Amino acid sequence: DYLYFTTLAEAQERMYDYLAQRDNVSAKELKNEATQKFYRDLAAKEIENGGYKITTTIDQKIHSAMQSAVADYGYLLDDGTGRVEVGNVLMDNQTGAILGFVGGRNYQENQNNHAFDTKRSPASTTKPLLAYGIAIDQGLMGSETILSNYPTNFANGNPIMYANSKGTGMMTLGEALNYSWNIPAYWTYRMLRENGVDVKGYMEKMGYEIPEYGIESLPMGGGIEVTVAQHTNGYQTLANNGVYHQKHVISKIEAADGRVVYEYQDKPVQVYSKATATIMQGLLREVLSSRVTTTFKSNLTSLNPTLANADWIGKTGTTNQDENMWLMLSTPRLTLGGWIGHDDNHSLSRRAGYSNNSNYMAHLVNAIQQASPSIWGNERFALDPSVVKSEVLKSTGQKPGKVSVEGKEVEVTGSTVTSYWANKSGAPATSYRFAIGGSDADYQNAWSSIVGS
Amino acid sequence: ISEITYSDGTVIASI
Ligand code: NI
Repeated sequence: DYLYFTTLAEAQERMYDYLAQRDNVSAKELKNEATQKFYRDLAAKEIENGGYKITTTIDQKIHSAMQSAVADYGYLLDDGTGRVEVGNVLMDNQTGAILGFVGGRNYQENQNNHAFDTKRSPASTTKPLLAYGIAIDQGLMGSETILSNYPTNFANGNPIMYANSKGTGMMTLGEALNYSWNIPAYWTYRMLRENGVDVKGYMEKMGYEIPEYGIESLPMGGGIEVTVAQHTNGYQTLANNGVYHQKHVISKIEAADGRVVYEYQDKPVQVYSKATATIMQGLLREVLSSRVTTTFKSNLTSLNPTLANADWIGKTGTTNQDENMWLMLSTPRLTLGGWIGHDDNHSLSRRAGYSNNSNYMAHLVNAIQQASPSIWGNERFALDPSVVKSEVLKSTGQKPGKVSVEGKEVEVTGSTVTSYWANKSGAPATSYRFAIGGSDADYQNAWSSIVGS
Repeated sequence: ISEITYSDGTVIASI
């Protein structure tokens, strides 16, 4: 199966690294294609002959339970468009250890590994990581910050669409994420660009390879393609209070004569502040609980109510032509990534992610739990004490204050709310451009509504 | 013989 080859390839990747140090301390010659093959062949020959013990991270009961789950419940993914393919990776949030995965529907009839090898746009699941998480991490927004969802166009003059909608008006970050509106995301990444935020640095620190960052639809998955295993690692990062642990299936390689030629060490990396990550956790909780973009929490409740009450957070994604659906799920302890789609890129049905993948993955979650009862955990996500609380106007997402609205000072007041920030001073006082994004025409409309106090 | 094991030492495959 996938298991043998996934496991063997990373083990022989580790041997490669080991040897290029042992059998040579090799130069920048390591960028030579002939040295690359040579050490690959040597790494392969090493494992075949050296009588090595290769300890993987794979939990036997859980992985086997996952293989049974796709065998028994994979059919729930099929919607008339074919035998819908699938990839899932289950990851320990505190270590980056991969405990089990689904490579696809049936190895014998399709050998493509959809957990580890196949690469596809993360679509809207890019958003928490590339746009909102970074903007929060930079003190550029908090939990109740307002963004524009007013009609706007890409630089090439085509409208930013969401299904058949050209947009609406102002909305909170919560609303923007629960619905996965696109315009707010566009404006957020555009602000990071304009302010010279090293988004590349953040993404690369989590192991993401993206060839061109100068792309407007980047936060929506444009110009990105990723493996499920890698994309799961990004969500692990948010789940584990902002601390990245590199994904892996090999924990140790011992030679026949006892010695350790490779062993996992924990190298945590604080990619987002704990304030940021914890604030995002609370946003992603409501993404699932709101049920706007996924029936997951309902599906799971009907199967296992007690497990439905574990503290589930996550995000959905769907590519433009419904060719890819994603659902990423975390409890404090584990993250489970899910992708469905077709190898030839045919469109899925419009409810394929909303319903089918959601229902399928609720079944997968339950199978995992029957295989290892305590494993999802009863821990809850919680705000880090480093989080700054600002009482802000609901209408502006900023503190109450005076503003000039076409001449005339307005004392802006109304119903307030506690907004959570990841900077030092929290929310600013309200200014005329209170939201992320918006044209002068948008703001005339928005302030008119507000001024109807 | 080289062995690949689950986390609990149970052999997945011999090479
Ligand atoms: Ni087809």
